[PDB]
Amino acid sequence: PMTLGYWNIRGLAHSIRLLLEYTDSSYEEKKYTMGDAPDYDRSQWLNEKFKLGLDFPNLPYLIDGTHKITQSNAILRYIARKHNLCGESEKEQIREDILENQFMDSRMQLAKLCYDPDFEKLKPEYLQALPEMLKLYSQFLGKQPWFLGDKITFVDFIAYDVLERNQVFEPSCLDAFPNLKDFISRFEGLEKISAYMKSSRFLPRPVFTKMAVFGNK
Amino acid sequence: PMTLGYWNIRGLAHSIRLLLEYTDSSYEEKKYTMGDAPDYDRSQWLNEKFKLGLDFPNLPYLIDGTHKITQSNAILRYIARKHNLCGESEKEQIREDILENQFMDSRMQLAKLCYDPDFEKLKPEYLQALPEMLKLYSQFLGKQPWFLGDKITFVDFIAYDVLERNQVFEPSCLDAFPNLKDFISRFEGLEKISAYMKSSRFLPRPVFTKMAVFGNK
Repeated sequence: PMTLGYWNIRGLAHSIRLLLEYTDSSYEEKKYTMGDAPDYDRSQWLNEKFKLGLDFPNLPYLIDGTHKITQSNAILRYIARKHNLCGESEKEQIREDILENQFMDSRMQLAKLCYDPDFEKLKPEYLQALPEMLKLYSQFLGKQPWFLGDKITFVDFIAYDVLERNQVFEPSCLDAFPNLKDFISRFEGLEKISAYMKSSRFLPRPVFTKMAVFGNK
Repeated sequence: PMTLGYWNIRGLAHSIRLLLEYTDSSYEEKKYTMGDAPDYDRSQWLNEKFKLGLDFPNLPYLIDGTHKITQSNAILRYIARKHNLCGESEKEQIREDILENQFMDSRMQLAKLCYDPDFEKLKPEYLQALPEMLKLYSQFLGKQPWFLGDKITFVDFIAYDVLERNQVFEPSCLDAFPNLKDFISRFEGLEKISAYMKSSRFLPRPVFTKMAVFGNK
């Protein structure tokens, strides 16, 4: 089985866990915990960061035999490649490349107003930019069931993670774009996705923990 | 010819300009200027941001006929794909994916201590992390002429941009890793790269301009 390492938190490993579940990949999780109290002891990770054989140690990581991969996007692409979950035509590849990078940008904007102390100040402004962000994704998705067209590919797992995270942030924003809301619902309704979400394995630690004021769980 | 749009600054378009030059691609540049004084008027871009037909308007952008691409990594991959500048085996693809994402992370750390007001405070700390960052890249490159092996691919253009930018930041750091220094020199010595760097087209606006204290040019 493969070993997926990440913090005992949702964060960047969410889309990966979902893809592993979807592809029925055999895997085990190495979870690292952070210091509960104000002294966020990250020593559980720091103690073995340079002892895993990773070229560029980081979380999350994926160990698959001789293959040891870091960088969330590289991990998703690695698994996707093994299961026909990639764009095929030049048009689809251009699209997945733009989307992969665009979603990371959106994720970072939210991550910013999460691991921040004065969240109260910036929230109302992020909410002002959110409609534009969502509108562009809605425009793009259009009438397609998935981001690249009629078939599910790795970018849909990233898309689901960031769109769903905003749904929890402020659900009325997704309501304005039923296109996106239905996408979220269509993804969650996938046979293996539902199974996992009902299983006791699903819930690790919702949102960005106490370390990040947004979703201190 | 293709149209490359970006600010009249080095920034994210550097690796792209270099790749276009390397591949002898016919192209023209649409440059946007920012407000010189403390009122950084970005209106030249803002005025046509939503009138270019870009799905996710942003800078830089590349218009190639019916193809309009945003996100720097997607742009590089687009051009590279047309010129055999991609990893071929599964091993090379895994490597380019990790590197592409790793270099972006390194770039962001530097960009951070650039568009910052109190640069004076953080510089000495960034310098403390720099050796670890460089060491990992040196370890990886090893004895290969290029990051993926014996042939040049798109990740080398990204690699050059971030490693060279650090060379200018604090050159003695690169001195500690002759592996990286020679790479920088081998890249600059490429026939079409040298030509461009001697030409009057090279110098746009070095570093992150007055907007970013690091390289106010």
